[PDB]
Parts: sequence; structure tokens; C-alpha cells
Amino acid sequence: GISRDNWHKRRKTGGKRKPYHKKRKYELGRPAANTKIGPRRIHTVRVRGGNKKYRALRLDVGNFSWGSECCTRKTRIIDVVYNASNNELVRTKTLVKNCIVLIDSTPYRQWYESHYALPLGRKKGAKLTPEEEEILNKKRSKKIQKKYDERKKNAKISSLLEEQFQQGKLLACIASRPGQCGRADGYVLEGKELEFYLRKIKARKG
Amino acid sequence: ARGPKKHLKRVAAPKHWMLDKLTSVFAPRPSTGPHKLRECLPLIIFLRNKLKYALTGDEVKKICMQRFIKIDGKVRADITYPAGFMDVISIDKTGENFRLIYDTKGRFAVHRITPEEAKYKLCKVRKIFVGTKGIPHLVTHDARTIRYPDPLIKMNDTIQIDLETGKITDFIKFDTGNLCMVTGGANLGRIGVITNRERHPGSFDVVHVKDANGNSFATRLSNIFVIGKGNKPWISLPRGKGIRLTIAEERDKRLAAKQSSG
Amino acid sequence: ADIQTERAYQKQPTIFQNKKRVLLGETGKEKLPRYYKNIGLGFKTPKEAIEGTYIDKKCPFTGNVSIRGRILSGVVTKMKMQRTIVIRRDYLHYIRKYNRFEKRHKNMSVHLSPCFRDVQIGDIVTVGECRPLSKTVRFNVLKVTKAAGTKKQ
RNA sequence: UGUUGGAACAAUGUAGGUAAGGGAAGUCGGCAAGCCGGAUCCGUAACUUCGGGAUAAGGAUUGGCUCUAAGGGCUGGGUCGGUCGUCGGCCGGCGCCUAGCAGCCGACUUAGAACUGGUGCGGACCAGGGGAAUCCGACUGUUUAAUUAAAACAAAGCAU
RNA sequence: UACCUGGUUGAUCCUGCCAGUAGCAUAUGCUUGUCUCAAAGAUUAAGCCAUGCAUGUCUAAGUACGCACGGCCGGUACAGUGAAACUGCGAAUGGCUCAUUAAAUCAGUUAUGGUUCCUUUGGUCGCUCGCUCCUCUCCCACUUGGAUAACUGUGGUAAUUCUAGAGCUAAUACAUGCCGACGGGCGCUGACCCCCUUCGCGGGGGGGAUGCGUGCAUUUAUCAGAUCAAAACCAACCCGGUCA
RNA sequence: GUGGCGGCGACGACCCAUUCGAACGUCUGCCCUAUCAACUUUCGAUGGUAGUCGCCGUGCCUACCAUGGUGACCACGGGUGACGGGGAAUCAGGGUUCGAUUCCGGAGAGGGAGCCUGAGAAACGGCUACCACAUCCAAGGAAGGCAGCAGGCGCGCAAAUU
RNA sequence: UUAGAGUGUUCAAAGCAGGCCCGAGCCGCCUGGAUACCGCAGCUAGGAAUAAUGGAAUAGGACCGCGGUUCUAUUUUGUUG
RNA sequence: CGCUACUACCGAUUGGAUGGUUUAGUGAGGCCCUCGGAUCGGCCCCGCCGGGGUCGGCCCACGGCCCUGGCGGAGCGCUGAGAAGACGGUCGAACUUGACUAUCUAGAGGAAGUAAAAGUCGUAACAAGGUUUCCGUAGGUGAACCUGCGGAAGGAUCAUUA
Repeated sequence: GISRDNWHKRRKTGGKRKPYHKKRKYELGRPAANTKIGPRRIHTVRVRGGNKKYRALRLDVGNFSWGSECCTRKTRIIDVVYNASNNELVRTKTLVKNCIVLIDSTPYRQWYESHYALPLGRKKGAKLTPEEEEILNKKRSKKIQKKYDERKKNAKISSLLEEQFQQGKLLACIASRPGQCGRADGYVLEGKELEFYLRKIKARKG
Repeated sequence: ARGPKKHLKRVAAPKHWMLDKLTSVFAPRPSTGPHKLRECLPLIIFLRNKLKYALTGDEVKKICMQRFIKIDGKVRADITYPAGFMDVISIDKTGENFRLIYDTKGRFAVHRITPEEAKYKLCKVRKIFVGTKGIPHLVTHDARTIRYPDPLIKMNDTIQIDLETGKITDFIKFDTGNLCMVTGGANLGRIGVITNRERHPGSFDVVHVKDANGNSFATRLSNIFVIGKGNKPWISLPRGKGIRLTIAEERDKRLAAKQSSG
Repeated sequence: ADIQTERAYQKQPTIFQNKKRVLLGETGKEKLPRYYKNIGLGFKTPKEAIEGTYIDKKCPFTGNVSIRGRILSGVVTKMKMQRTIVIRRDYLHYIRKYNRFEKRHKNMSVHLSPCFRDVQIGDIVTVGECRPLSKTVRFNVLKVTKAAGTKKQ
């Protein structure tokens, strides 16, 4: 019933616009597809001119990216922490564009431990001995052992991101519109904008 | 009001179709082919009035369906197939071939041409359109998306296509020293060398033209269509050679031939 | 406060602030490199919009708005609500019956480049067309045009 | 428990309550009791001495439990070397709490949101029935202690 | 065809209107013999509706056992007409009237670098590439599933373009899905192996078994996208021709 | 007893195009009224950041801030016995009046609202309710929209043959 | 639609029609359906009288002069780095 | 001012009739969502045959392993399709009552204006209209009007000799 009209509100000149037609099909709205965290449930919508839309109601995995290493992976969301539009959209655990979530760090850590072969998690020394020692060392007559040494240096992750990997969660904005496309895809947070976003979470409570 | 339109009334239809007022109410509505309404010529009106081979729609209905009409090499089967600039059409049963270019007033004059000129045609481009896989693409007046052209093809040019496989041969670039014929607008159907193109960033780029008769005019870049190199047109032109004559001058020609052929 | 005002994080999308990977000689250098696209039609991109630190979403030279179609002028009158100004625009309408003109005026809102303090009121400006920036914000400001008939150098 | 107790539970009382349907039909008369009753948010007429009328009339909300946002105080400014007992008085040298940030405390408040209840929610108590007119007196005030609280006296104003 | 007359006064001049004069659109009276064109339920009631028509669709090129005709033709299927009926397209075009509507609609002018578009016309449509079962078909691709319709057969209510229950049947309807495209190709990991040369560590220079991903759109992120005028350093020794 | 064979009908994908248009915009243009001089609002009234919805651009909608837009060059509110325009009557030069009317654009099917199918309806010779007027009835229920062509009713100064 | 050109609808109102040449022998010819007008607003380009409006007054135009900081590369032995 | 007709007005009824816009309450219906599970098909735990391979079997009666057409009992046990219906949201016609506004109307009694024919009382104005006329303001009188204060001449003097 809702319409995205421009003829139901006053002019700039304070006057009132008497309409000259009843509500029209080619300008229409539908209730919000306010998608939460849960089992993957994406339900269909048909729109004008075909090109049927896919709208999401409950999502858990998304194609979040790590911008400082040109790598991206599928990753299981586990939280929602901060939305600049509403406050009542962080209690509800909703999901919308530019909604700061906590993604699972498992694929990225695993990838890091396989790319540069430098450990990124150690609290109990539980695991992670066999693979890392092997790969850095010789395996095809001294060729590879050179190129991993090039990567031993310049392996960068800030303590702003180092502590998150130790903790298993990565702050990550969403940059894909879950309501209309359905995919909860975005980027991980790092650098200064991580720093700015970190303080807001620290002292949001007021 | 609720969707497409499917009834074109009388002389509300384009004026160059050369129609009446007391043939009822409606006019044939072209089938949305390779040209706009306001540039095309329905194939039906080319068989009742311009040619006067037939009498009614029916006698036209049975001709086009008997598969004698040939447009652009492959036969058509709709009564109202839009025609357009530089389109070749052939009649194999009687043996003629028409060219259908604009007159000096704009009427799509009947123009019989030789089978040699019935092979190719001249088509302007609209955008060089390099697409997926690094593949260069073109578009022409009649919506021929030609892949893989000569890279020198840039804009406003004229191509020559064999009318069996497209495959442009013998292109001519847009330059400021070449013949060009104006299509569309009040200046419809004059011929002359360009001699100028005064640019206007953000609006219609006005192109002046000087004629071989010494006269001059100007149009916008869209209405320009190049039909040859130098002062040589690739195509023969009808009587008058597309050179506009004032109504005073056209009056003289009418009076002289009077009582001299009938 | 006194520097920026925001709830979300504002940045130029095209630029990627987090290219910072090398420690080597300097961890940080000439940082968050600038993005700017010049409009055509000869309008000179102000030096403020090149070396500036501000971030804007609809700035003609440092945003995504696409100026086209209509270019007009005006006389600025108000320096009210942030990031847009209100310009009177005087012109004459001709009455057919009499052989005489009749003055009118129509004043409209236009966005601004937030580069700018030092845009006084009552001064001419050249304004260009744009996509419908807001309910009543269509035209956008391209370059201001009056400082000589004013105070000290 | 106001100068006494015990047993029962009749009428008439005295003092409290409720009652199906109609709602002043009762009566000299709406006498008596009965509705409205606090607060927040909207809305407010005829008249007028322009101050009032006005809480005019007329609406909506009110519980719990879980949150959200906003409204404040006190303290602050450097490695370095020697002297003096990188911490400090001193020196010299630096910092320049430089955009105003950082840490510790502190009272009750106001606005919004989610959920829940047999839709109950100023839950006892405290707490206005309204509207349209007429007569009289301007008003606030006073009086017939022990039947008359008024339209009676006073009253500022006016005038002899 | 840039036009004026009667009227205040005993008479005159003028301001001024009243009345005249012609066209025009509707009504109306009287009258009307021919022909050629031609308006016609707008004004008030965007008030009311009996009655009948105003939206159907077939080509060699989606379905064919009505038995409704007709094949001669019963044989290892389907003459051919063919009404029904499933499917696709059509009803969103035409016609009516002006109740709304005062920068609203609409006219002239422009951008849609800010979107969608059945159909007509042009383009591509060797998409990826990697399993073959138990002791005997992994799997159909030289064809993979069941379902309703008309049709037959029982009915229901007073009634309608109302439908239920039972038995078969097809696809260009709803679904399922395959060597072939036989990737030699390509990029990342990449057992290694080989030489020059460093005792050696080392560096250069080589070719590579294994395994993963494969421009067909959607979604997100990152990269480069020009270099317009020039000569030397330390320093990799590299593309090269001159004697050395 | 096998492998290759052209012409076509139908078909779906879209950086795609081309056409058919459709939709929100840009600048200027409207009749009478001051016995309409101040209008607009947290409930979007002008704007900013972020975002759901939309086919997209935008207060379109929600949150959080900012306090703003128009108006004597006539806003605002009212009236029209006003659909707009191409045009029409009248005329020396200016003009005054009229435009429902067959072309272009808009709105509608008794008043409103909602929605399925479809690329394109908020379609009504499509459905869903409500309201008023209503047609069959076994009293249990069913169906409709002549501001389409003819017709009749009522209306009238006034308008055709089922 | 207004104007207007060409044309004998018997004239005209109209309409965009029609005229030859012969039994027909060509296996037909010649042509028509134009032009002006269409403010105001927008685009374009010559004219610069009249009318707005501008410029160095507490310094501003001119001289490719000789100096600093700060950076963006083209390409020379280093093909690339 | 016993003198009628018409036009409009104020007016107690704190009046009536119609629209039109709205606050508030109730809110049928479609749509989105969270549930839902009448019913309809496939799977697997079972038995038996025939089809082919198979141990015991020379092949077979029948059995063990696999696959298949068919036969039946049972877990309805795991899975796809799914209507009726509901909590909630959204849009929201309509009804009931308030406010606002508009045009039209009945109303005792009062007071205007116009036309009436040959009415009664007067004579105010036009001649120095017999008090010179008129303007402003104020009081009074049956009525035109009279008077007081200041003006104008549209006055009956364009002027009156130191």
C-alpha cells in the first residue's frame, strides 16, 4: 500500500499538493526485509520488468574481504556491533549495508599461516607445529626456501588487527545491500577507520 | 496511457509519407524495425501509392506474402516493415531495384538503381563499442552490431557492406572536405561539402555545409551523412542531384516543359 | 570536535586509505592520497579542492555528481543551512499586450563545495545542473565570481 | 476503644454499599447519591472593562520488566647531566596538557524503543460533573453568637 | 469598408448612458420543391438502467485414438479434413466523457553519466571440466519422470461461463538431466630432477611430477590503466653488434 | 548400415544493443480574489550523515543532528457555472471573448481503497471488501456496473435508427 | 486548421489530385502533393548606436631578469627493476 | 402619518437542510512476515517369487551377496508438495461522534428603500424663496428642520477715497 510518491507532501513553498491521480503501480514500496542472523533463509520477490529480486531474512555466511592482502573468503558472521543510522538496529542483531559485524577469523588466519608461514595464534601452544616448519624450509632444491624468506620480512599486521586475530573475531563492515541482492558481503576493518570505529564501541554507552 | 501504442491515425502520421485525409482515420504503424517512425517509410505505402502496383491492402497483403519483396538481401514477410535511408529493395518478378534516398524536399523519391549498386549500401555509425573479450564493436543506422571492424573507424563515418555478410569494405572517414547529405530536419535532402564543423561542448555540434551550386547552409552533426570522397558521390543522384531550388526557380521549370510532353 | 562531524566514517570511495603495507623508511607518508576529477567545459578546479583535507559526497570536483545540460548564474542571498545556499535570480518577463517588460524573480537552493569559507553574500555565482541532489537541490555550484568590489586585499 | 459485659441476628431505626431494563417518568424543586476527578501530550468558543473566560468544552496515554539517548564535578602536563633525598627541589637544556583530550567520581531526572499481562494500569488513599440563558449584587469583605448568610451593611467611585 | 444614428432642452453645446446596426453559437416560431458537403444527449443528471451486439485467435513448421467425416491402409506406428480441449499470444491498443486538477495537468527546451522496455532488426550462445557402482546397466542422449485436460463413466442445488467423485491420454505445459565442448590451453601452489659456478653456505641459469582454480552473468574488494624534452652514478650483468 | 548434409518455424541468456514507448527531472509560461497578510513543523516543513523500500536519482521512508524554505516581483487560503494545448469568433493597428467537441497530452469507469496475471494495469466489457442504488430466490444463496454502438427512463431551452 | 502556389470537382464549397498518345503494341511517357507564418524561454553566430554593468586609490598593469623551498617524469650507458 | 405591492436587512428558535475538509474511536479487505500441518508423492528397516552372476549345488527344491519387474505386513519411522487457520506489521474503505467551512432557507417584532393613484399636516429649497445658501461637528423639536462654534461663496460686493 505504501508508495514512493512525491505528490503526498507539501511543496517547498509551504502549499499543499492536491493529487490528480490515485496510487500508481509504477511507484510502489514493500515492507522492510530487515534481515537478522540465523540459518540461511532468503525469500524471493518479483519486481518491475522481470529481473526478479532475491531478498534475505536470515543470513550467516558472507564474502568478507581483507583489503590489505587482496584476499577474500566466505565467512560466518557471529555478531553485530554498530550501526550509524539507528541504535535499535544493534540490539535487534539486524543486518544492513554499513553495519559493523564480527566475522569469523578462521579462514583468514589459516590463509595467513599458509601464505607467509608465520604463526598468528598461540595461547596454549595447542597445535600448529607440523605444517609451518615444513613449508618455509627446503622442498624443491632451494628454490622455495628463498622466496618464503622474502616473505619472512614485511609481514604486517597491526596490533589493532593482531589482537583481533588472537581473539578470533574481526570487525568488518558490510558493503553489499542485503535487502535487495541478498548477499552479506563487505570488507574487513583496518587502519585508521578501524581506530575510529574501535573507540565508538568502547564508549558507545554514554 | 497504460502501455504501448498500437494505432497511428491519419496525417498525424509523418508528412513525407504523402498521405490523404479522406482515406478513413488510421495509418499503418511501422513494425518498430531498423529505423524510427519519423525517418522510415512503411513497406505497405511503397506498394499502394509510391509504386501504384496494387490497389488496396489486400493486393499488397498477397504480394509481400508471396515472397517477392526483397529488402537488404533477405526477404521480409510483414506488410509494414520500416524502410529507411540507403536501403536497397528488389523486385525479382518484374526485375527492378530501388534505392530510396531523400529528395530535395523530403519525400523518399522512387530511384531505380543498377544491380551493381544493388550489392552494397552506405551506413553511418553511432558508437565504436569495444566490448567483452577485448572485441571491438560498432553500431550502424539500421542497428547492425558489427564485430571486429577496422580500428580507424571512429565516429560519423560511412561504411560499405556487401549485403551478404556485412563485413565492412571501403570505409570513408568523417573529414571537413568531403561530400555529405543531410538527413532529417528542415534542410532535408540537400547535398554539399562540409567545409566546417564548429564544436559546442555540451550541446548539438553545428555543421555548416557548402553546396557545389555555390549555396550554403548548416545543420547539426546528427543530420549529417557522408556519401563519398572529395566531390565524387559513390551513388548516382536523382534529377536535381539533391540541389535545392527556390519555389521561384522551381516555378520556371514547371512552365517551360508545359505542353511539351503531353 | 572542531575538525570533523560524523557518526559513520566519511571517505572518498575510490581511494583506499589502507594501502599502508610497507614499514620501511616511513610507515606513514603524505597520507590518505587525494581523489579529484575535473569537470569539463573549462571550469577550473580550485586549488583548495586539490590540497584540501575535507571529505564530501556531492562535491562537483571531488564527489560523484555529474554536471550536464543546463548552466546558469545567480546572485547569492543566504548563507544558511550547511552545504547549500539560496540564490535570487532576477530576470524580465515580457507582457504581450503592452510593449513593456515586467520584473520577476525566482530563487532556488544549490549545493556547495565545502572547501569554501570566504563566500560572501550578494555576489554572483555560476551554477550547473545535476541529478536531483535533494527535494529542492538540483543545481550545483561550480565557481564563485566576485571578490574585487569588496574589502581589503 | 473512652461511665459496663454475656447470647443471639426479628421488625423499625442510625451509619455504610450494590442492583437487571428504562433514566427525573419521583417531587414544590435533580432534595440526597451518582458520574467527572491527578499528571503528561493535543485542542479551546460566545462574550469582554482585552487582564480574563479556562482545569472552558472535547480527545488520547498511564501497569510491570529490559534497554537506549541526553542533562555534571575534581586532577594533569618531558627524556638529559650534575647538584640536592630516570621520582622530585635547582640549574641549564626540552615539552609546548597547542586541535582540547585523558583518568577518577557524582545526584536525581526527562524523551524514545523492545517484550509481557483475562485491555488491567492517578488500580487503596488524595482528587472539580459540564453546557445555553434570565433576575440581583460590581468585585475581595461583614452581619442577625442560639431558626434568616442574602438581592441585606460595608466598600473604592460620584456628588452635595 | 479605420463609418455611426433616435433620445434630457422653449432653442444650443457637450459629458453621459438607454435604444438602435452587423457577425457569431445554442434554443425557438413560421415556411420549405433540387442538389453537393455537414453538426447532432456537452451545458442541467460524471443520474438510472431493461434489451441485443462492442475481443478473438492456425500456419508444412506445439499437442490428434471425438469416432464427427474420410483412408482401403493394418501393418514392426502418424492418409487427410477435423470440432472440442491443454499450451502461447491477445484483452494494458481502440471508444466515451471531462467529475476532479491553478506551476497541478499541458506547451516550447533539455538531460535520463540516474532507471526499466513483450515484440521488430543486428550480434555472439564447442557453458565449466574433475566420479564412472555390487563379483554383471556409475549414468538414457541413437531420448530421462508423472499430470491434469477434452473423452468415457456416476451425481449434486431453483439457479450462473457453479462443479465434486471415478478411468486412460499427449507437450514448445510442470520438472529431471548426459562421453562429445575429446582444454593440447592458462594462471597459483607446486615431489623434483639439471647445469654453470661458490670447498661449502650462495647466486645465476634451466625445463618439472603432484594438487587446486578456469571471462557465462550476479555480489564484494584490490591492482595497473600511459612514458612529453636526458645525459652520468654506485649496482645488479641483460637485449645486442665493432676489434679488442 | 554407417558417418557427415543445406533450408526453415520455435527458443531462451545479455557489455549488449536498435526500435516502441513508458517514468521522475531542467528553464520560462496560467484565470478572479486582500471582506485571504503572514504561511510552512518535531506528525518531513528547507538541509546534512547513515540506511530499508524503489527499476533508479531524491525526506520517498526511519534514525541522529542542524533551524531552516517561501512571501508585497503576491506565498498562503478561497472561487471558477476551468481538463491544458494545436485552434475558434470578432477586427483597420492594438486587442476582447471561447475552447467538452473527432489531433497531441492528462484523469475515470457510481464514491473511495486494495491486488493477482502480465514487459507494460492500482485495469474495473478483471478480482476483493465497504457505501448508495439495486436484479433473480424453493429464504439456503447468486450475479452486475451502457461517462462503448443503438434504446428508454429522469432531467430539461435543448440533442438521431434498438 | 490561417495564408498561399499548381490543378476545369461541369462552377464553387471542396479535394490532392491529373495531362498525354495510340485499337496498344510504348508491351507506356510527364509529372504533383511545395512555401511563408509559428511570440515569449532555451542553443548558435555577425552588428555595438542606446540602456545596465566592470576595471589600478592605503597598490595595481609591464620586464620570458637573478634567488630559495616543496613536488609531480618523460628517457641516457642501468632493455625492466 | 387609518395609503397597498415588491426588494433587501436585524432578529429570541442559543435555529433547520445539504454538501466539503478533517482530530478521535471502532475498524471489514488485500499484501509482507513468524507460525501452521487436512492431505498428497519418494526413501530407507521386512518377507516372497521370477531375470541374470553366485556358495551348498553336474543344472535344479530352497537358502546366503548384489542388482531388477512383480507380490504383500509394518515402523508412517526421514523427506519433498501443501490448503484451511493465527499472533504481528502495512495500506486502509466505511461507520459513530466532535470541530471547521461553504451556499441555500423558516422566524414573532422592528426599521429601511423603491413604485403606487386626483390622500392628511405643514412650506424647508430655487428670485435678498421672504432668517442668504452650503460644509464640518453637537443638541433639540410632529415633519420638512431651528440653533450654537469654525469655515466656503458654488453670494446679493471682484471696489469705498487718511
